[PDB]
Parts: sequence; structure tokens; C-alpha cells
Amino acid sequence: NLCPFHEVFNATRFASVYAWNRKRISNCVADYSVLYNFAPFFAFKCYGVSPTKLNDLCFTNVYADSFVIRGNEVSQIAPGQTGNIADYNYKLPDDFTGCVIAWNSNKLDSKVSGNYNYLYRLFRKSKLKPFERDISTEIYQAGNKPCNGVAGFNCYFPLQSYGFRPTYGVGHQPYRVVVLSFELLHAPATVCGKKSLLNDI
Amino acid sequence: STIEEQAKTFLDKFNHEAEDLFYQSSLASWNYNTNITEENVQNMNNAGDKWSAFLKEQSTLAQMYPLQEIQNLTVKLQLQALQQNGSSVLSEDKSKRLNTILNTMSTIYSTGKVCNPDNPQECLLLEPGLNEIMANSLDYNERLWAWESWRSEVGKQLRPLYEEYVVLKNEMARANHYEDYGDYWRGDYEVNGVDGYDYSRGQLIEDVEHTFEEIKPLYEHLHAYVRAKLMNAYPSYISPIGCLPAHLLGDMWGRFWTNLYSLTVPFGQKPNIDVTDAMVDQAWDAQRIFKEAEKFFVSVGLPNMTQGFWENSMLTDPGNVQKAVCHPTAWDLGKGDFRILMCTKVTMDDFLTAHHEMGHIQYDMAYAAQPFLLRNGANEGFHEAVGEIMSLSAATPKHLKSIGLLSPDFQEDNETEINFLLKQALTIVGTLPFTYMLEKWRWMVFKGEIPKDQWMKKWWEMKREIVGVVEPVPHDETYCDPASLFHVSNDYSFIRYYTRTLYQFQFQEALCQAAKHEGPLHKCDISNSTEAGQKLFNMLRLGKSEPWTLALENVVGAKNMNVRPLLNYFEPLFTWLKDQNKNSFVGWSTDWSPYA
Ligand SMILES: *[C@@H]1O[C@H](CO)[C@@H](O)[C@H](O)[C@H]1NC(C)=O
Ligand SMILES: *[C@@H]1O[C@H](CO)[C@@H](O)[C@H](O)[C@H]1NC(C)=O
Ligand SMILES: *[C@@H]1O[C@H](CO)[C@@H](O)[C@H](O)[C@H]1NC(C)=O
Ligand SMILES: *[C@@H]1O[C@H](CO)[C@@H](O)[C@H](O)[C@H]1NC(C)=O
Ligand SMILES: *[C@@H]1O[C@H](CO)[C@@H](O)[C@H](O)[C@H]1NC(C)=O
Ligand SMILES: *[C@@H]1O[C@H](CO)[C@@H](O)[C@H](O)[C@H]1NC(C)=O
Ligand SMILES: [Cl-]
Repeated sequence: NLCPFHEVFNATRFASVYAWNRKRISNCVADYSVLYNFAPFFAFKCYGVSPTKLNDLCFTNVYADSFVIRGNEVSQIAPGQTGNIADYNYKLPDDFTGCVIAWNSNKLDSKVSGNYNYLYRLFRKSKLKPFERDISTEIYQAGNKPCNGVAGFNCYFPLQSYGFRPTYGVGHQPYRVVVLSFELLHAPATVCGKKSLLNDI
Repeated sequence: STIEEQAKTFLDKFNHEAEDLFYQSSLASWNYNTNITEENVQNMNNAGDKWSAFLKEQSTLAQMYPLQEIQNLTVKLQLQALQQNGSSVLSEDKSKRLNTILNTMSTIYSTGKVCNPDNPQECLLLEPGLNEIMANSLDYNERLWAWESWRSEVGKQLRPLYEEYVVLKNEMARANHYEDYGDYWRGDYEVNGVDGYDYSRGQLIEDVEHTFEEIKPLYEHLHAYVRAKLMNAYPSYISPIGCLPAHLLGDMWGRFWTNLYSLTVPFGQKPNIDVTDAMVDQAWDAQRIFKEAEKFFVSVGLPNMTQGFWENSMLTDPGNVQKAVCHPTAWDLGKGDFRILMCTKVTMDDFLTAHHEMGHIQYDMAYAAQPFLLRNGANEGFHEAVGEIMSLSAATPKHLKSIGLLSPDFQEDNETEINFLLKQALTIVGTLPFTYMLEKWRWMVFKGEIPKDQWMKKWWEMKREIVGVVEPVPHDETYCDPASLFHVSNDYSFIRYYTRTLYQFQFQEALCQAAKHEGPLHKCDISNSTEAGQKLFNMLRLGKSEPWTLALENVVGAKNMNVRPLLNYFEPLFTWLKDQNKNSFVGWSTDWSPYA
């Protein structure tokens, strides 16, 4: 059984970073080489694991988190980072054990008039916990008066759009990100690459 | 949450919405200037109207945060720039009257035509008809006709509009708590709250007049030398002690004496440095010009042009059906998009213009990290001064020989140096008294120091006294000769060209010292000097975040505008001019006139 990595990386549309999507991977053989072999991954930084010796160990579960951000925000998809993405949209823990994968998708997620399909959270009362998701559409109260559910003075809609256009600079062009989390709980292994679990035969 | 915290969140929401709406308007404006169609005019207007309406709404919302309760100066600068009322402080009736006066004067200026006598059909516009006359014609009567007809048929239409324009602009400026509309314009140099770097609006008047007193000796000898050469060409038209007739100065107003070079060239047997033939001999195209310009900024430590620059810019004329506005401009659409629009030809002038325009791009890329409201030059004269110093180094023989366009055997003697400096002074020095006198006249009109029945009387008394230029035809108060210039009838401040001129030689003198340049300042090339590039970049990245006095101090080490580097640049010519005028009268009498 091959792990459905094609469904995650080759998706027609990705999720907004504020509502980042997670696909749990379990009970399959993971051809990690197929990853690095198919798209030109502009960023491929692994934390706590080794990309050269990937498909040699096992894991209880593997989580694939995918979303879209601009180019200059890919640096926020890393442990101990700050910014609108790391604080309000997608936060990685300090002891992150996994890989962060990102590639430019200007040909897919940009249009001449502006692709307002992808959003991000601009305001929030507090920072996000690691792997926390906030999809609420509550009007952010910046002042000391209630907003009554509509935007106004010191009352802003919390989500903002990118409006990707193909003529933007590389720092403002869309980038599709895939975050691979590797979990190892007190359970037998379920996701292994080419490891010595051929013994199942 | 405090008021300052609410403003930081308000400016946070503004920056993200403005960058999107500003990009839509800039892209729609680009698609028109590169593809002049009717559909692109409407899309440019629709996108421009949405951007103008967004600013008017945000200006009202920004005025709900009192500046006195904000202590962070970087936040106060962005709120203050957004709270600027402008014409929105007048009544809806008076603002509608003001916008109608502005559109009519712009329409009269751009559509004003003059028809030659005895043919009501052979008519000429200012561009290109009358401008070709004032720039190439040597006939006294032909130039006199174009000079007088432009002011008696187009300028007289602007006289009643300009009187009501001053009234409404003064009401607008005084409602924004300014003395007058001239004091409103001088707010571009104002700095408050920064100890040791403050600058008042009235201080600009004193600094411009103080530095102009030091320019007088150089200009009087340039004026005297030009008068002597022109007197040999028109012996019966020019007095050896009088002012210069206004219609014999190289253009419609005498703003630049550049076209007087053919008649005033000191050594008219030594040719100019024109590497245009060399560029065609080496099969140079427009991409080669901008590539050489890119290598120039890289040699001093500046970044190369973005990939989107080479892909999105229009560095050549589209030609054939697709029409475009061929005026060279530098575009900062935002969000990493930087372009240059230019119908480049394989000439030396376009080679130097490419370095001038790419200098604007380097300025934009430097302060792109600043907040949206702080992405501009330190003041109105900074951006154009940065572009000027690039063509200064790129035009030197030292630079032209290092890139293979000028022959190494080509030697430079002091006769070609004087020819170059004289050509430079006709444009650079010749425009400083014109600029200061014009702007001082408008300052006094707005301040109320010149009555309506004495507008044209005071205008030409100041032309004779300050500029040393006399009108060829007497003009009563039905004329409006200042409005016959674009900037006056289109409501643009003019002192920016005076401050920019002194800024660029302060910049050049400072960067050339960092480049360890030896010899006269006019022969300097800052190429391959990363130290000079670092010193310039320390000001470019500031944008509007810091006072212009501090931004200027990062380059030149001084906090104020200085005229000494300008005089240091033209000193080899100034000593040569004084020797040429040893048997000539230096100065001018204001009572002589060609119609006396
Ligand atoms: C310019 O506009 C014309 C008119 O529709 C169009 O046919 C042409 O493709 C346009 N060119 C560009 C480069 O947009
Ligand atoms: C002013 O506010 C900006 C954010 O808007 C902050 O980065 C800067 O440090 C503040 N400066 C001072 C002096 O408080
Ligand atoms: C803007 O105009 C209003 C009145 O229309 C005035 O009360 C206010 O002080 C002005 N503010 C600025 C910053 O010009
Ligand atoms: C600028 O030059 C560097 C090499 O110094 C190169 O890596 C980079 O791709 C260049 N930038 C562009 C936009 O070509
Ligand atoms: C600058 O350096 C380049 C080589 O890096 C050289 O070809 C050129 O002649 C130099 N120019 C000057 C003015 O030093
Ligand atoms: C140029 O220099 C020579 C001596 O090298 C001198 O005789 C001549 O007068 C100078 N001419 C000018 C215009 O400075
Ligand atoms: Cl005039």
C-alpha cells in the first residue's frame, strides 16, 4: 500500500493558511523519494530528522499539513518564528520533528485581475498554540467598544486576502507549503518507507 | 487599548488594503501607457477612481486619532500624511469650483494653439509647434512671434482663472492652518519633534535666498558671457549693459539656456563626446544599455534588477499599431514589481537616461521595506537628485573609456573641459535664477504681497533684477506669463528643482570623496566603489521614515542644503568665465528694454 502523497502535493486547490488542511497518513509504505523526485522543491528543510536517510525508520502516524502563503513568509514555517503566519495562522513547536516543503505556485494560484481565493489572519487576541487552527470570522475589536458583528471604527474583519497577480515580485508570489509531521507514540509502527519491515512478507 | 495602539492597528489594516488597491491602479495605468486604447483609458479611470475614493475614506478615518496622544514618531508620520485634508477642507461648492479651474487651465495649456497670420488654418501647438521654434529658430522675429503669441492668446485665457485659483487655494491652505498656499507648499521640508534635525517652513525661504546669494557671481559671469556671444550674433538687438531678451534664451521661457550652446560654445572646433556612433558600431540594443546600467549599480554594491523588471518593463518602442507614451519613467507598482517605461534608442542620451531612470528604481527597491506611507524620497528634491548623479558619472570620459564606448587614444584637454562645463552651466546654472524668481513670485502672490493690478508689473521687475531677462513686448495686467509655463498652470511647486540641483552636487561631492576620486569634481566616476554605494544606500533605504535633514546627513555629513559643492563643480568654468569677461561689462541694467 503506497501512501497517498499524490493527493496532498498535486491537489488542484490548496487551503488558505488560516484554515490550513491536514491529511493524516497511516497504514502504508511511504515512497519519500517520490516526493523529492517530482516537484522542484524550492525549500526542503527537515528538523530532527535526516532527508538523506528518510525512508529508513518508522512512525506511528504521519500528518501532512498544506496551505498557501507568499514567498517572504516561507521563513515563518519553522520552529521559533514570529510574524502573522507563525502567530495567527500556522505555528510550529520549538521541538518540531519533521520536514517543511515549499514551492512556487505562481502559475497555478495567480491570475491577472487578482486571485483572492487564499486568505490569512491579520489580527488575533493571542498567538496560536503549535498546530492550532483558528477559522473563526469574529470581528476583531481593536478599541474599547463592542463591534456588534460588523466592521467599523476599531472593528476590523480578521481575515485578509493576498490577491495574487502573476506580475508580483517573488516575495509576493504564492507558494504552496506541505508540512510533514512525524509522530512516534506508544503504538506499533504503521508508516514505514523502505525500512526492514519487508519482514511482513 | 490606548489611542496610539488603535492607530497602529488602523495603519496595519490600511497598509494591506492600500498595497492591493495601489497595485490595481498602477497596473491599469501601466497597461494604458504601453497600449493606448479606449478600453485601457476606462480601466485606468475605474482603477484610479477606486484608489482615490479609498484614500478619501481612510483620510477621514485617520482623522479620528488625535496626533497629540501618539508619541511614536514613525506612527505619527504615517497618521499625519494620511490625515492631510488638502482640498477636502473646503466646501463642496468651492472644491468643485477649484477642480473646474484646474481642469480648464490644464485644458487651455495643452490645447492652446496659435495660428500664423494670414492663414487661420496653419496653427501651431506648444508641443511640438512652438517648442520647435523656441529651440531651433535663429530668426529674431520668428522667435518673438512664438513668444508673444503664446502669452497673448493662451496666457490671457489663464489670467482670470489664475486669480480665482489663488483665492481658493489660499482659503484651502488657511483652513489647513497654513499662512497661505505658498506656506502650504513649503511644508514638504518641515520637520518637527526631532532635536537637532527640525526644520521650519519659513526657514526654506531664508536658506534658498542665502544660497542664491552665493550663486550670483557665477551666474552674472555666465550671464555676461552669454550676452557677449549673443551680441555678436544680434548686434542690433542686444545692449552690452542690458538684460537678455526673453525670447532668445533657448526655449519658450528661458527655463534652460541649453540651446544657446551653438552660439556660445567657447571652442567651436573641438567636437563633443558622442559615443552614439560607437554604440551602433558595436550593435548595441536597448537591452545592452540597461544591462550596462545594471552593471554600473552592481559595481558599487547595489542589487541587480529583479527578474520581473526584465520581463515586465517596456525598454523599446512597441512600434507599428501598438502606441505608447514614450516619456521615460520609473514605475514602483509595489509588491516587488519594479518597471521602467522607455522608447529607448541607440543613442548616448538614452544611454544616460537609462542610468538616470534605473537610479529611481534603486531608490524604490531600497525603501521598499518601509511602511506604505513612507515609501518616497526624503523630500521632493531627493528622488530626482539621486537620478541626476548617475548620469554624471556615466557621462565622464573615465567611465565611457572603461566600458569600451570611448577610444583610449581620445585625450581630454582643458578646451573640451570648458566646452563641457559651459554646456552644463547653461542647463544647471541657467535655471537656478529662473526657478528661484518664479517661485518667489508665487510665494509673494499667495502671501498677498503683490496686488492683482501689479501682477505682471512685479513679474517683469523681478525678471530684470533677479534673472537678468527683459520682456521684448510690454505686458499689461491682461497677461499671465507665469501661467504660460506648465508647472504654474497645472499647480505644481517649482522650488523642488532648486533644492534638487544643490542636493545632487552635495551627493556627488560626498560619494566621489568616498570613491577616493582625485582631480576636478566634474571628472568623477564612482564606479567600482562599494564604499560610495554603501554611503548612498544608507539614505536610500530610509525613504520618508527619517527627517530629510538626517537623510542628507547620512550622505554628505551636513544637516542642511549647501551650495558649495555646486560651486566646486563649476569652478574651472567660473575662473575661465571671469578671464573672458575682463574686457566686458558684468551685470545688467534693468531699465533697458528691446522696445524702449
Ligand atoms: C493592446 O490592445 C489591443 C486592443 O485590444 C490588443 O489587441 C492587444 O493584444 C493589446 N496588447 C497588449 C500587449 O496587451
Ligand atoms: C514605533 O512603532 C513601530 C511599529 O509601528 C515599532 O516597530 C517601533 O519600534 C516603534 N518605535 C518606538 C520608538 O516606539
Ligand atoms: C481636516 O479638516 C477638518 C474640517 O474639515 C479640520 O477640523 C481638521 O483639523 C483638519 N485636519 C487636518 C489634519 O488637516
Ligand atoms: C543577481 O546576481 C546574483 C549573483 O550575484 C544572482 O544569483 C541573482 O540571480 C541575480 N538576480 C537576478 C534577479 O537575476
Ligand atoms: C571597474 O572594474 C571593471 C572590472 O571589474 C573594469 O573593467 C572597469 O574598467 C573599472 N572601471 C573603473 C572606472 O574603474
Ligand atoms: C589650457 O592649458 C594650456 C596649458 O596647458 C594653456 O596655455 C591654455 O591657456 C589653457 N586654456 C584654457 C581655456 O584653460
Ligand atoms: Cl514669461
